[PDB]
Amino acid sequence: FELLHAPATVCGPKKSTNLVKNKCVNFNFNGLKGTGVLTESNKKFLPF
Amino acid sequence: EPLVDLPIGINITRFQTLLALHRWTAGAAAYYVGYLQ
Repeated sequence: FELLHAPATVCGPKKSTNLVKNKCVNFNFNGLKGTGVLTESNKKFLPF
Repeated sequence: EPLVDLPIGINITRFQTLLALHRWTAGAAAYYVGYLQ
């Protein structure tokens, strides 16, 4: 395998921990990094 | 809306449309081609 960075078709397993809500947490969602409290959302996201 | 994103990773400079010849014989079709800038 080639480790030179390029579009990576094959990737090792990512590791998702359990999700907590209503508590201040550092959070990561597919590379999106933030600090905050997560709560249920009324806003209607589009599927994509 | 986005349909797919494909990691093809190849260069493209031309494209060709594909028409299905039904039961050669095919009905009239109308299609439109514009170029993004």
